[PDB]
Amino acid sequence: DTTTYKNLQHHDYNTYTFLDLNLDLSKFRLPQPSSGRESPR
Amino acid sequence: SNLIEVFVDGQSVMVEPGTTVLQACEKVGMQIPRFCYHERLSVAGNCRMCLVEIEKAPKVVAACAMPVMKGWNILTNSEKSKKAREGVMEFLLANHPLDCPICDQGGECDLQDQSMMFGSDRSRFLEGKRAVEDKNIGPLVKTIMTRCIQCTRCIRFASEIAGVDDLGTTGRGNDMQVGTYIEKMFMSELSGNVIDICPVGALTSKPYAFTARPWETRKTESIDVMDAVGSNIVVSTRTGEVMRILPRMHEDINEEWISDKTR
Amino acid sequence: ALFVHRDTPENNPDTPFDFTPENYKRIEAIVKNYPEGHQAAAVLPVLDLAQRQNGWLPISAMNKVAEVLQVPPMRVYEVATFYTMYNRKPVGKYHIQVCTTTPCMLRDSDSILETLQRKLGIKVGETTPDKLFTLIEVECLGACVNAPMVQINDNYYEDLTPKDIEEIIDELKAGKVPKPGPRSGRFCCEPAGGLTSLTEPPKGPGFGVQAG
Amino acid sequence: KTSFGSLKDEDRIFTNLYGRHDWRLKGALRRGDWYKTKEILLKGPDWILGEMKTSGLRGRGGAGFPTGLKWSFMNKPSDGRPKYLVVNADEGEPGTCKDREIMRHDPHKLVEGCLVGGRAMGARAAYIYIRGEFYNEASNLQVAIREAYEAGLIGKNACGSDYDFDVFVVRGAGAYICGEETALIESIEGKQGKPRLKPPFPADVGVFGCPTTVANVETVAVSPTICRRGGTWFAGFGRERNSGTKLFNISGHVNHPCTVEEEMSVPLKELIEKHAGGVTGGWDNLLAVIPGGSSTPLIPKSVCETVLMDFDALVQAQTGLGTAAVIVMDRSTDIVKAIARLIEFYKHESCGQCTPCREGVDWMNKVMARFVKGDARPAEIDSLWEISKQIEGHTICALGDGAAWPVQGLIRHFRPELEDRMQRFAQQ
Amino acid sequence: SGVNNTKKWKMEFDTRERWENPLMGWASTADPLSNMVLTFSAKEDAIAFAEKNGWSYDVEEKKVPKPKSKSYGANFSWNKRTRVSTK
Ligand SMILES: Cc1cc2nc3c(=O)[nH]c(=O)nc-3n(C[C@H](O)[C@H](O)[C@H](O)COP(=O)(O)O)c2cc1C
Ligand code: SF4
Ligand code: SF4
Ligand code: SF4
Ligand code: FES
Ligand code: FES
Repeated sequence: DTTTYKNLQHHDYNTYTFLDLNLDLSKFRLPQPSSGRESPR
Repeated sequence: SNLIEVFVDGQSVMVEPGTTVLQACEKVGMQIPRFCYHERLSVAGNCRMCLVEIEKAPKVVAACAMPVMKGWNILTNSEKSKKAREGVMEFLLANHPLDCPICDQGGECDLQDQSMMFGSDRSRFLEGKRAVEDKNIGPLVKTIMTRCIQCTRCIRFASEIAGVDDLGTTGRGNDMQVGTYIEKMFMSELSGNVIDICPVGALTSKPYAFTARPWETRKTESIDVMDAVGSNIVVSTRTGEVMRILPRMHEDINEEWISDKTR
Repeated sequence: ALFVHRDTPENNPDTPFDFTPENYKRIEAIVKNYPEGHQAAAVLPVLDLAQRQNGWLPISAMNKVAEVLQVPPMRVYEVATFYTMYNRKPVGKYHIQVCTTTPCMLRDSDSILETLQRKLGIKVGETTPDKLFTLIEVECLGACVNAPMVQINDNYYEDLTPKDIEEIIDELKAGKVPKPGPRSGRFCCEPAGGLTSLTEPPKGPGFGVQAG
Repeated sequence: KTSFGSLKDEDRIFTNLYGRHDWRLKGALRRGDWYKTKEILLKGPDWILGEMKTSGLRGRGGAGFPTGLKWSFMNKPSDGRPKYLVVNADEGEPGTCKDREIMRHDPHKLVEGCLVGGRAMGARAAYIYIRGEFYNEASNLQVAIREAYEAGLIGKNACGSDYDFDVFVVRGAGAYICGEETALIESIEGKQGKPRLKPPFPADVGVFGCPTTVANVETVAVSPTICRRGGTWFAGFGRERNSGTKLFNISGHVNHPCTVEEEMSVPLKELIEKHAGGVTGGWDNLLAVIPGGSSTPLIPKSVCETVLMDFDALVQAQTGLGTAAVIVMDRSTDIVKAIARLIEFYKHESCGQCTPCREGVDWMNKVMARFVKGDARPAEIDSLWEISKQIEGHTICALGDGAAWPVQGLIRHFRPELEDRMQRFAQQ
Repeated sequence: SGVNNTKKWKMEFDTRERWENPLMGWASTADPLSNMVLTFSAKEDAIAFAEKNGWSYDVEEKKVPKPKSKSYGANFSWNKRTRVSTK
């Protein structure tokens, strides 16, 4: 076609799109490493 | 073995790996100027005064943090290093306030002596200076923070030796400010050592505030009797009086730090 | 601006703040976004979430975030004061921002700023008494090509004129949040005078593929 | 092999840089994405770095550094630590819109680039740091990552390949200095956006104290198609030492400011005449150009007519190529006002941990505002030059250099204007 | 942080009574060795001088700071507690 704009989805994004997406994505991701330590304190 | 041949103005010196240019020069007798490196605290290249040229590298390197390499000659009295120091002091003394006869670190200021040895002799800063809001910590430390130089040698002490994490940097640029974002007492058994750590009189001790000046003083080396640590101490006297208490250096006890009772 | 806190009745540690239950699930997702240790990496997103749940950052929020992360509050204060998108004083329902760097001052963004000041009856960095609009002049925003632009709560209105910001304010003053993007015949970074970089279609998979 | 500055759509590497076809998987999968990436990964890491080094790809960020030589710094095996691929999208420099317009309208290219670059290196996952004002762009990118995870291209078996990967999305909070190699890392780690000294280089101890290789958006977005089509194909574009296609942003004082992909070493006059039709008032009215975003000096129109858009050429021109965001002046402009605005910008965006950019940037802001008003004398211009040369190499990061170079370009080409303003203010 | 007022040996005397003159408050003395301070380049020389002039001495052996392993990269550790949280 190449005759009009087609990234119009972002006219319908609220304040909580990014973080809802990350909340969805947390299931897909792997278990992360560890430093053998809960924090550098 | 694990040694490295290094040169300091031609003079060879053998040093371990993981060292720095600054340690290698201290091994010869040459100490590089400083406003951020202490040798007990963490390293952070914030003042850019430890800038020496290498004999064929195109630029300068911060000697407080750069580890040394095999086959390096370190030019401490070259023209690039001297120009670097002159520029750094131009910057540091640009927004600095003319409070030398008020500032209790009068004959005790590394900014003064470094401007006097390694620096220029004139200001080409024809503009207005800044000013910073002062904080009310407590009855010991007296923050006059328009004359601070943002070296972080106090927040490093708070985090790494006292275990406090109540001191930081708010903002960015000239408008950046060191201290607490809220009115808080930096009150600990090791708080009076920030007075010595700070090269500048941005924070001084309130008891000693305005009472004396360092050339007046006679320094007699003594010890503490408050606790059973035995911390080596200086007792500075002015006309048969006792003006202030200072720590001595000793690596087995009192690693440059004394408590607040004993000062 | 100030970079120091003095306890106001509004902004004080006893000012009420807490995260909703969904915000806590977003927080644990964010912390799973960073390793088992080094969970202090979530300071920026969690603090943006606090700014988002209440519009701005009282000191109570800046301490509750430290509590949630088990971090000292001074680090959160350092972060919030460093980065400019964190509003430590309250602002309006629509936070207007205008680029004034050379790629957008050189196209007279100040005309937009003038016509935007007289429409609201405010100086640059002031608020309105209805608490519906604020205004600041800021630096670059990454759409320098469509140079005269503004930013209203996470969306850009680009290559605009005084008429095409008066229109926008009249729409914002009615409950109609309008469509972002270039307010001209364009819609993107394209050149206005017809296609010049590509008019043919794009090639498909395997085109120019290397042997392997 | 001469006067080569214009190319065709067969070679367009960002085919959907105008949002005309689609940006999701169904529509980026038709433009040649995720075609044989399984085979590319199963080929090996050394082969990808070979493609990189043969392509002659220099860094498409500010500093143009040959990749392959860069990404090979952590080809070395694991010291019981993870590895990471951080992508730089804090598109904070003036004039720059290329990362914005790839982020939206072509995210799957970037995702494939992350994955291929990680397998070229080793990487448990990636962390795409993006600007904070880029909210909707980041949302489009997160939808793209969602689609790729659901499709089976990232995660436990990424395109088969027995290679597990994740692509995270960090989101900044409005700083320009966080686009540095290490300030990006510190802000990811959750501290002030303050650079690091370098050494230690990020390839040995970086994010979370683990190795990293920072990389611009387009530098990674062009990698998988380089592996799929070859470096020699990519090296054919550009000279022997300045190679590749390049995204070009053109800003200010021209009839059609746009973002365009074009062949490297193109002449700038061709760049502005063909694309972004000629400057306001035509070539009669040009005053000066800033080819880099803002951390590069000016051109006085004497050496833009017959000068190429390259690293080496602009270096010979006492200038430099950065993000290749061209800015143009038209003789209707107080140029000192423009450079003073740029220095105000650098003052606002300075971090403040190293003294030269903390003090001298405000020195120069005050001095250039004074020159704008004209309340100085000509003996201060050489002083300003000296302040610049002090700030240049005695900083940690390259922001001091970026705030010094424009002042140098102005004094080097527009000193009679400063003199005129000074004598005007003096006589009045 | 300067260490050039070190590097030389010295020889002080025991301090003695200092009192206030009743007129003005000036610190008075009856001993003339109050401000006696000498400078030697070695310890042997000072021991020799004190033995030569019949004075009894008490020595403080030299105190050098330990060489320390400084590293800037230890501030950004993965496992250790040297991971500083500020900059
Ligand atoms: C103040 C400052 C800002 C920078 N901003 C960016 C930026 O916004 N985007 C970018 O890609 N690089 C930026 N850089 C350069 C990065 O170091 C570079 O992108 C990164 O190291 C990747 O290098 P590469 O181009 O070889 O891939 C900036 C550097 C400085 C000193
Ligand atoms: S710190 Fe005090 S003594 Fe030193 S230069 Fe500043 S005002 Fe003068
Ligand atoms: S208060 Fe003193 S120690 Fe702290 S940053 Fe300022 S000059 Fe350095
Ligand atoms: S040059 Fe500026 S931005 Fe870079 S480290 Fe120094 S103060 Fe920070
Ligand atoms: S002593 Fe090295 S930068 Fe301060
Ligand atoms: S300079 Fe205005 S948006 Fe970039």
